[PDB]
Amino acid sequence: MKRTYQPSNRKRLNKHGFRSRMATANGRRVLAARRAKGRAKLTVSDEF
Amino acid sequence: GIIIKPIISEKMTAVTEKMSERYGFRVSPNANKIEIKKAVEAMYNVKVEDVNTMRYDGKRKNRYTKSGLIRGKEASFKKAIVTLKKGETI
Amino acid sequence: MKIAEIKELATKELQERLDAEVAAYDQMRINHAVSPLDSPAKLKHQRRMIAQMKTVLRQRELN
Amino acid sequence: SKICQITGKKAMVGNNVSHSKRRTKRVFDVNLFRKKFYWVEQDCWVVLRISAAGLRLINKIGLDAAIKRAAEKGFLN
Amino acid sequence: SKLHIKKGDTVMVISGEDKGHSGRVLEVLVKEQRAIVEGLNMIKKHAKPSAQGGIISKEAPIHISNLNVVDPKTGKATRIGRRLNENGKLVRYAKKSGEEIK
RNA sequence: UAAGGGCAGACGGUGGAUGCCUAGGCUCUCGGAGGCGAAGAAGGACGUGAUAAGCUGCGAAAAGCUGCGGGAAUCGGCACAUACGAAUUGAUCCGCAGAUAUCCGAAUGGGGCAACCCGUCAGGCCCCUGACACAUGAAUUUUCAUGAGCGAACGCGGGGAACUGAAACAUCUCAUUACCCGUAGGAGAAGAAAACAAGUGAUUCCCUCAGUAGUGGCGAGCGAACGGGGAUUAGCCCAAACCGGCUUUGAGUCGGGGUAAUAGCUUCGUAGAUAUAGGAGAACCUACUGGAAAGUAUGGCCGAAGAGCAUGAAAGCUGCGUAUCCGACAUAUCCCUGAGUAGCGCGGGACACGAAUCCUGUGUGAAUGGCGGGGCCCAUCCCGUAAGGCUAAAUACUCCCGAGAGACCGAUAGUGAACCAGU
RNA sequence: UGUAGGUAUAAGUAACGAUAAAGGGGGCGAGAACCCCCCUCGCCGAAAGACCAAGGAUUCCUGAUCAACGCUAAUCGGAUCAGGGUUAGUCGGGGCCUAAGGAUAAGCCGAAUGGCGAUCCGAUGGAAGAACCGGUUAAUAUUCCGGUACUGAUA
RNA sequence: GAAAACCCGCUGUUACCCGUACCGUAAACCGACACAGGUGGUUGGGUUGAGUAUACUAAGGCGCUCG
Ligand SMILES: [K+]
Ligand SMILES: [K+]
Ligand SMILES: [K+]
Ligand SMILES: [K+]
Ligand SMILES: [K+]
Ligand SMILES: [K+]
Ligand SMILES: [K+]
Ligand SMILES: [K+]
Ligand SMILES: [K+]
Ligand SMILES: [Mg+2]
Ligand SMILES: [Mg+2]
Ligand SMILES: [Mg+2]
Ligand SMILES: [Mg+2]
Ligand SMILES: [Mg+2]
Ligand SMILES: [Mg+2]
Ligand SMILES: [Mg+2]
Ligand SMILES: [Mg+2]
Ligand SMILES: [Mg+2]
Ligand SMILES: [Mg+2]
Ligand SMILES: [Mg+2]
Ligand SMILES: [Mg+2]
Ligand SMILES: [Mg+2]
Ligand SMILES: [Mg+2]
Ligand SMILES: [Mg+2]
Ligand SMILES: [Mg+2]
Ligand SMILES: [Mg+2]
Ligand SMILES: [Mg+2]
Ligand SMILES: [Mg+2]
Ligand SMILES: [Mg+2]
Ligand SMILES: [Mg+2]
Ligand SMILES: [Mg+2]
Ligand SMILES: [Mg+2]
Ligand SMILES: [Mg+2]
Ligand SMILES: [Mg+2]
Ligand SMILES: [Mg+2]
Ligand SMILES: [Mg+2]
Ligand SMILES: [Mg+2]
Ligand code: NA
Ligand code: NA
Ligand code: NA
Ligand code: NA
Repeated sequence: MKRTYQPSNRKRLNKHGFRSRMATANGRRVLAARRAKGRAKLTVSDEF
Repeated sequence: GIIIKPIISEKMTAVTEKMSERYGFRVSPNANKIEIKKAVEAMYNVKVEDVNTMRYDGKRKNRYTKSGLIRGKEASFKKAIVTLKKGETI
Repeated sequence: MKIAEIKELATKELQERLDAEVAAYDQMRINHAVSPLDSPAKLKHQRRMIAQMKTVLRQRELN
Repeated sequence: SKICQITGKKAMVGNNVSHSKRRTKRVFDVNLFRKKFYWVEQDCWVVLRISAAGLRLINKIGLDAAIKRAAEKGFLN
Repeated sequence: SKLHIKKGDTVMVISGEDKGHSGRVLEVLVKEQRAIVEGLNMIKKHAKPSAQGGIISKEAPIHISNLNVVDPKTGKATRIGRRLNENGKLVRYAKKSGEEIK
């Protein structure tokens, strides 16, 4: 049975990466909210 | 000072007992072969023939405190196997 | 060497001593890893002295 | 950013009001168009996006004076 | 804050199990405000064999508020103040006799 | 006979309640300050230690470098450590001023999957390196300053719901709220009568007027102003007539800076202080109990000091302190009179007001004592002088810094977080 | 059918995850059905053998340990701690080129935030210059060593 | 029944960067599990057969972590 999560690093960074968040105004809104909450990880670019 | 420390180990001892013109250094991860070569010439006054390099990432480790557990990492480094000209040692 | 002695240099012998001390510190750093030194505080001393020399050279160049 | 370059008029927000006093949001739009004008003072042709009220002001006080007044009022740019 | 005792001074224990005993200050632990007085507050420490082990007798620190500087006139464990007698330099003097402590 | 079981007591186990405790919260008061950033921010990555770094600090000069002032014996940050060194020739530590400050990020040489890849031109080394420059938009004249991004609340502006209430619901309400977006300052906005009124005299804020006048499927609801009492108190500057100079254009029309002067009535002919380190700073013995006195009992002493915290139990006289007095090498702070105007028609909006006042999408359109207002419209009367602008104070708020407080909490409480917590 | 923590009951019960299968002799050990060596047996064999990529990220090798983890025990382990280990001019990728699509220039549209719009970016495609036989580790090999070569710049 | 780059006629000194361990029809990936599932491409000996079907079996790997 195929499950919902099928990993792909290129797709992950294209969809949720730091540059894609910075591209639009609402992505920068998301980044500002996460910084205000104080999250240790800001985007999926942080994980390794 | 890109060179950090020499490599003392069984593999290095075996290769030096075999060839005797080969020496292993641990250097900064961003130093390429030309600068590793110039640096060893400066630090030891020898002529260098060839350089082989490989990048190592740090080992992941488990720091143990009184309450629980923390996840940490060691620093990354670069290995540099150095071949001197036939006739010289370190 | 001390702060007063370093400040009592001539900005050319000081530079020559700067490169000499840098090379010496690299040699001691390489040697201490192979053989653990009896008094490793010489490394801290040499590092601080290099920082002091660069500070004095920057002071002389800027003013 | 469709604004009359001579008068500064822009679209207004108001209501459609039915007979039963139902109120629905609406826009009152400017009677805006692009027109080519002969500027006599510089002997040139200039295309202006203006309203009919701006055209009335131009026909009243001349095109050069209207352009200068609009520039001093900040409408022209 | 500067302390009322220092290493190399002779002090007297004014409170505790060693009340009324004088000794020499060996080390001062400024962070926890305790000092080691020679020969006083002995403890028996059990040590495993390492660099034969055994039962070592040693000195345990005393809180500095339980120590007073000995008067160099009668040894009565006075209080001290500070003044500028020595050419204007701040020095410690005893309050019971007025003599400086050197 | 008790295989087992029931009840009680004693003693255990498990579990972590309760009591006692805590600087970790909560709510405020007073005084400051109200931004950081292209000289590269907020926030991150990667490094950096004698011994791996999880935090902290710092940046290839990397738990750190220099000078001046303070100060006097230990110090080399923390997660229960040893070594090895530094230091009275004055370390460590504190105040002020400096040096260095990798990579990403508005990111700005071009790209990019953030912390990476690839370049050009001038030099210097020597295929490879370290050090320069190389973005874009607006004033501006290619030299120059300014801007971009982030960030608590408070301000102003552009858009703008619905659940709900009306015991259904559509006018109405919720509400010019939530939310989205743009943009300032230490405050902002407003402000000097084409005003209220039936004498007062610019704005703003507080108490009243008053749940009144009004408004409203006259339902649910909404809801002033005048006047009075206070806080604070402040008024000015242009355009034109007019007088000169210059350029341009066809004696004369413009456009420039200068003078002249703007109205309920005119005009023209401060350094000492404070702050950011510091210095001094009174006065206790004996006995008892106790593991240990600060407790008890005697007996003394200080008090411009009987706040507090620590010390082997509860201390005015043990320590740090407290009352009081003293102290800074720098560095900061203190004739003319506003025209697509007034007014008007159509459709809408804001005003307490669901059609007098004010605003305008659309179409029109004057006057130069005139004009406007006093709740439909006319006349008399009264008040004012639109179509130009600026302006402190009294008012709103707290990310932050300093000093304090509580008939506020005490670890399932109090912040989600007293600890490894936005983990 | 309230919330957190702790502890019960059902109960020493269900179950211990493909019916491909095991027996014996030695070793080490305090302790062995299960660990190591040998003999015999059985299962797969267009695989349940051998490789490339995605994805994972030290699980790889060695020495200590058997607390927790492993559906039993364990002297064993993909478990804990420490040490070690990945070597390229020729392999793969990237540096070069463009597709879908994306971001933009000149311009266009639009309360704001913004939406469009041909050069640039963008592989899953095109171009890539260029070998090998033998040895060799506990763990790497077309990468290290010895022989035979090739290919591109530069003086 | 792509495009563009590109390609045609118009004797020394050298050789830079990243990956390379290990799993990978799986106990190491996606399924909370040492889970009877899912996961693109290559190779895949002998006898039998039309066959890469089927049965047996080399090389190699296993007997599926309670008896
Ligand atoms: K080589
Ligand atoms: K390599
Ligand atoms: K203002
Ligand atoms: K005192
Ligand atoms: K005491
Ligand atoms: K006291
Ligand atoms: K129920
Ligand atoms: K072993
Ligand atoms: K297989
Ligand atoms: Mg491990
Ligand atoms: Mg009990
Ligand atoms: Mg430097
Ligand atoms: Mg000093
Ligand atoms: Mg760029
Ligand atoms: Mg209703
Ligand atoms: Mg007694
Ligand atoms: Mg007690
Ligand atoms: Mg809590
Ligand atoms: Mg039930
Ligand atoms: Mg049963
Ligand atoms: Mg089951
Ligand atoms: Mg069963
Ligand atoms: Mg991978
Ligand atoms: Mg293994
Ligand atoms: Mg077990
Ligand atoms: Mg292991
Ligand atoms: Mg291209
Ligand atoms: Mg490809
Ligand atoms: Mg292998
Ligand atoms: Mg091209
Ligand atoms: Mg391999
Ligand atoms: Mg494999
Ligand atoms: Mg499986
Ligand atoms: Mg299994
Ligand atoms: Mg095939
Ligand atoms: Mg076959
Ligand atoms: Mg078959
Ligand atoms: Na019984
Ligand atoms: Na750049
Ligand atoms: Na003092
Ligand atoms: Na594979």
